[PDB]
Amino acid sequence: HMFIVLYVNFELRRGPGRCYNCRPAVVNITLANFNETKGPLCVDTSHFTTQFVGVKFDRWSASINTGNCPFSFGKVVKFGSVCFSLKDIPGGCAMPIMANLANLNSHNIGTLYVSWSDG
Amino acid sequence: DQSKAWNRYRLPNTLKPDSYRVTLRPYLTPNDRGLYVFKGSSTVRFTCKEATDVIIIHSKKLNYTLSQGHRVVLRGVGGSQPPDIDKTELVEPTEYLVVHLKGSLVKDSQYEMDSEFEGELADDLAGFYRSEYMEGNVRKVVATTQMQAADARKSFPCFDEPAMKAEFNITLIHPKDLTALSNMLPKGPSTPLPEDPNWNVTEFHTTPKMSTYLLAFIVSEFDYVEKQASNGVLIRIWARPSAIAAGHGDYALNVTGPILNFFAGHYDTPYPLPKSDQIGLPDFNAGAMENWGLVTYRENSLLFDPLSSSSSNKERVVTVIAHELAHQWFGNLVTIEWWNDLWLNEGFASYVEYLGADYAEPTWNLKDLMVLNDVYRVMAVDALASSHPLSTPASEINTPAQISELFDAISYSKGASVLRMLSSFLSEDVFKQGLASYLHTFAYQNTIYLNLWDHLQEAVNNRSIQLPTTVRDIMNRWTLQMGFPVITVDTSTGTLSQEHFLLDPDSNVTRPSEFNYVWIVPITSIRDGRQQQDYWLIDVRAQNDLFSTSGNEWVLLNLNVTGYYRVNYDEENWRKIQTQLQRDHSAIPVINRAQIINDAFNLASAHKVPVTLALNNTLFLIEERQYMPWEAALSSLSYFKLMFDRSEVYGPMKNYLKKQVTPLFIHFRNNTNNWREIPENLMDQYSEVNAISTACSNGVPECEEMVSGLFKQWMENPNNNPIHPNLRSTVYCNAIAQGGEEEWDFAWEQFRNATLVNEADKLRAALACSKELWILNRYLSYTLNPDLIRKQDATSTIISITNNVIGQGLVWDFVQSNWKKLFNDSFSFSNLIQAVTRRFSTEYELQQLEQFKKDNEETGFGSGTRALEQALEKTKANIKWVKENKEVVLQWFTENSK
Ligand SMILES: *[C@@H]1O[C@H](CO)[C@@H](O[C@@H]2O[C@H](CO)[C@@H](O)[C@H](O)[C@H]2NC(C)=O)[C@H](O)[C@H]1NC(C)=O
Ligand SMILES: *[C@@H]1O[C@H](CO)[C@@H](O[C@@H]2O[C@H](CO)[C@@H](O)[C@H](O)[C@H]2NC(C)=O)[C@H](O)[C@H]1NC(C)=O
Ligand SMILES: *[C@@H]1O[C@H](CO)[C@@H](O)[C@H](O)[C@H]1NC(C)=O
Ligand SMILES: *[C@@H]1O[C@H](CO)[C@@H](O)[C@H](O)[C@H]1NC(C)=O
Ligand SMILES: *[C@@H]1O[C@H](CO)[C@@H](O)[C@H](O)[C@H]1NC(C)=O
Ligand SMILES: *[C@@H]1O[C@H](CO)[C@@H](O)[C@H](O)[C@H]1NC(C)=O
Ligand SMILES: *[C@@H]1O[C@H](CO)[C@@H](O)[C@H](O)[C@H]1NC(C)=O
Ligand SMILES: *[C@@H]1O[C@H](CO)[C@@H](O)[C@H](O)[C@H]1NC(C)=O
Ligand SMILES: *[C@@H]1O[C@H](CO)[C@@H](O)[C@H](O)[C@H]1NC(C)=O
Ligand SMILES: [Zn+2]
Repeated sequence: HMFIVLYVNFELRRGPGRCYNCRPAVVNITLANFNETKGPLCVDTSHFTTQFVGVKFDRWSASINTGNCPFSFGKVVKFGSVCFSLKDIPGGCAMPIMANLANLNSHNIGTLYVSWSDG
Repeated sequence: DQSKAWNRYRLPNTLKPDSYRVTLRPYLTPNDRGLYVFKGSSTVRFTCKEATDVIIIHSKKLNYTLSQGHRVVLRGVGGSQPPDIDKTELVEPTEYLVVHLKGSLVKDSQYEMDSEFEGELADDLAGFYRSEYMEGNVRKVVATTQMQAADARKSFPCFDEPAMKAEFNITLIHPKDLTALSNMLPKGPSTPLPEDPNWNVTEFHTTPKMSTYLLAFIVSEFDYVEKQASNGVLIRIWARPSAIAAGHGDYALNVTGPILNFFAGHYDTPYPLPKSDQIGLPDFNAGAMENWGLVTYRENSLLFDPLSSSSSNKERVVTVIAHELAHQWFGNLVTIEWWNDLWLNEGFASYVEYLGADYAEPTWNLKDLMVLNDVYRVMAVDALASSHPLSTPASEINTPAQISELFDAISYSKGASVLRMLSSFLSEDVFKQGLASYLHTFAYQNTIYLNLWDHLQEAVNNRSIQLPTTVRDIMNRWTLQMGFPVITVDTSTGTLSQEHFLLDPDSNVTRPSEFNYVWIVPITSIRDGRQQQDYWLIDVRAQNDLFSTSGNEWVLLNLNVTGYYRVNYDEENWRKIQTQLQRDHSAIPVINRAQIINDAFNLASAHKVPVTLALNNTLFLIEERQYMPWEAALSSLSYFKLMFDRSEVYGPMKNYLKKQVTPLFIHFRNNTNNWREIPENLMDQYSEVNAISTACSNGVPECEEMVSGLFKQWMENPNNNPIHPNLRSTVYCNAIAQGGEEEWDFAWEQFRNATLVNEADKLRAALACSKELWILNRYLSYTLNPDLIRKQDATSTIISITNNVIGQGLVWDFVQSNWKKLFNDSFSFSNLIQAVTRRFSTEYELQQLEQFKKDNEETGFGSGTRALEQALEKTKANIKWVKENKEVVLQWFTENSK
């Protein structure tokens, strides 16, 4: 068994005169056990569990959208082999990562890419 | 005295400024004398238009550092050689700094004047002043500005008249942890002050040619939200960090940009600046101020909480923003020549505000509310002999008190109403075309009223509009003479008659009129609910079959009250109107049902119809559900309350109102599921509030039980308010009046710990509804303690107390006792006089008012002078009105109350 953990954190610019609804000045998106120069983190499991660890303070919150993906992070379901990355996987899906200000702006701050085979 | 120029209130024509540079440094901690102060310097470059041996410039409450023995240094420009200074002096009454020269300045040459000065960052809400608020356990101090009309001189020396436009180079020295803001964007990033790194220096780009009264300097720890408008302009909503984080500036951001570009497109005139900052201050005298690029607001005119603010608060926010943004064109780009024409600024803003607000919230239909909130609001004062024309002669406006006095219902609401009518006989598209030319031609300049007629005539001609005469001759009748006409219709003949309407026939009109109080009136009409052709009344008396009737026919004049006049009818037409209101009032437009009510009550006061006719017009209200007709009746009858709520007549009147409103109250009780929902339509929301307020105020037991129940439920769960914000003003006030010390204390603590000014305002007003005289006396002492009630809310709270029948004698005694002490020290002496005297209806009260005038005559009443004269005129009319109507009214209420 193995967990697939996507960490999403962001911070607003410090005052004075901070723009509360602007795109967060600091953004830290980490996919656990992923190295950009080795490529997609693919599944080595008989079963795996996805965990989303998004920041939430006051009206600000992080979320991962479904994007152009037949599934959603969390609700994944049979697999041949599924791969995850924070860089483009040609032939896969793109799950947008957003920083959302409740009832105001939403900001795209990253992208999770998923790939899979049938089985 | 008057022989010397420095003892006269208007600046000489000898010097004209070209460009200023100003550096200001607020000290947000008190000094060893206990004062918050600001230090500044300034250089003004000016041109000598006419040779003179004196420099007269405005200066108010500024202490100057002497340089080479004098308060200023004078230098030459491009070869010019300035004479030596003989001496400088400060002339306090005219607020001048006077530099007496040993030689004469040379015509057409330029000069530069350096000064170094200090002033107080007082809590007086004028000039460069301070505002405070709590963040945690820390009291934050803000440096901010308010220059209109004549307080720019209080922050630095300047030629402080709106027609002395100039460019300004602002520099602000501020603590390093604070942001500095001004009209323009900063000219580079904020640098540390070399002398002291704990301070930074922010220099701002040069402003456009501008009036001094539109400058703004702010130093604060505020945050903001931003959004770029669809016309390129950057919008930012600034406020306390907690308010921004909570989202209380989000609604302002949603509407500000769109309204700005709507105005730009509507008048075919771009907004020439790259940004427009909206900032809400904790301490602020007026509602807002249109400083070019840095619009300042009362928190309750800009901030909005969706869960705790009411729909009426929401309307206020979008309306004031629209008002301030309209000023960017009518006021900032094109400015009045002198304050006597103030309506060119405030009349247009008070009219255009409805177009901008309607664009932002098209479902509300706010433009209809202009008849209640502007037209009939100002007709109350414009029907006095002591009113004044929209455009006063410039010779008559000189002192700061005279100037402040004209920020009144004439310059605002009447100006709006004549524009509403002007924009009605011509189309809004013809109107806006004429204004587009007016704005383009006079950009960065100053105008008088005749300049506007010319460009409206250009539009009339290009669009082939046929008027009875020139725009000039039509609109001068509504601009150069005070008041308005009453159009009396005789439907048996079809004859029309106009005359100056005066609330008291015996009032003495002393102001002469070059038109002998005759107007050119555009008259619309409906016949049995069907609009007829327009007609122009150009003489005192006319005849036309458009106003003749046969059989069951009835006619009404002034459709949707677009024109600024009142209408009276022959008895028979009135009767058919009343029959129509009883059979099916929907046949009469909603606005004209309000007209029928309001006109008759005012006509009755003027002894032009029987008071019983006006009261009979309120009988159909028991079946009326719309907001406007009910509000017209409640407002007209507030005069009856003022005259009778201390007499035996109040009982019968309350029973009548109880009868009339109870079905409506029960209707809303059903329509809302016992008050757990609010109507979807905005006007229906306001009619619900008035139904609850009227029912509770006149003794409907169900409403009294409801409001005290809701309030007690709240005290048992303080952190979960069960009262919808729309009902809070009414529920709070009635629960306070019905309760006692426990309810008053609970609301007082809620007011002290308030995080939202909208909520504090409602609590502040409801605390004045206490029935305990000792509580009202204690509350009165709070209003003058700045640590308990902000100075910006002092007079407003005192007015809430005087509106309480138990508070009337307390406040009047207080005003008589403390006027001399009061007068020195932000405080609307005019509004308070208006409020504390409107109940006067006896010779005894008139005696006190007369003695009040004599006892304080020499000290003066400042911007309350007209208010007092109008109080005397109204008090004398009230005496006659009560003697003539008391028994009639008492009997009418008793009979129609069963
Ligand atoms: C305010 O700032 C403006 C812009 O920096 C100054 O205008 C310049 O004035 C100098 C004369 O010293 C001219 O040579 C430049 O051509 C001007 N530039 C522009 C763009 O007009 C202005 O002099 C400053 N005023 C004061 C009182 O300091
Ligand atoms: C008089 O004012 C009323 C509004 O109080 C106008 O009524 C609206 O007219 C528009 C377009 O005809 C309709 O879409 C609205 O539903 C109407 N509102 C109401 C409340 O009826 C009316 O048109 C005005 N009369 C004139 C001649 O302009
Ligand atoms: C980014 O987030 C990861 C996961 O929460 C954390 O381990 C890491 O320290 C963070 N990096 C920075 C620079 O904050
Ligand atoms: C990531 O992979 C590259 C290529 O193998 C390697 O050079 C680099 O050191 C790795 N970084 C980490 C943090 O493992
Ligand atoms: C300016 O001088 C006057 C008179 O000397 C004094 O009363 C006032 O307090 C001074 N203002 C400041 C800010 O020190
Ligand atoms: C003040 O200056 C310092 C140093 O240049 C800078 O780091 C800081 O951001 C400045 N503060 C403001 C409010 O501009
Ligand atoms: C402002 O508009 C946004 C976008 O339509 C809306 O989601 C939001 O609720 C509005 N905010 C307020 C306070 O009106
Ligand atoms: C009227 O027409 C003339 C000539 O076409 C034009 O110069 C002027 O700007 C027009 N005025 C208005 C208000 O449209
Ligand atoms: C008031 O109503 C009565 C009927 O109750 C009517 O006789 C009278 O004419 C009305 N007053 C008028 C029309 O002034
Ligand atoms: Zn205004």
